[PDB]
Amino acid sequence: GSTTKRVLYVGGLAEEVDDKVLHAAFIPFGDITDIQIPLDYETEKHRGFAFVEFELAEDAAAAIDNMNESELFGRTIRVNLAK
Repeated sequence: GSTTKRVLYVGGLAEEVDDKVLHAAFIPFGDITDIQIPLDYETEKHRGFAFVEFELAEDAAAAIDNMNESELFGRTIRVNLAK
């Protein structure tokens, strides 16, 4: 309950999306500040998910309401406020 943050999660990506694209893609919805993509140790390869951080907390809501169930690189992505 009560999250109050700006870090969002992207679900439904491909091998074409990255922090670079997320930066440009999510910048209109809100000027991103940080983007982190975790990996494994045995495979060191994600699946297709990342974290988007915005400079403005309210800006994230836009990415949330804009990227949630949207289309990116021909892929359906889902966004939500981290916690």
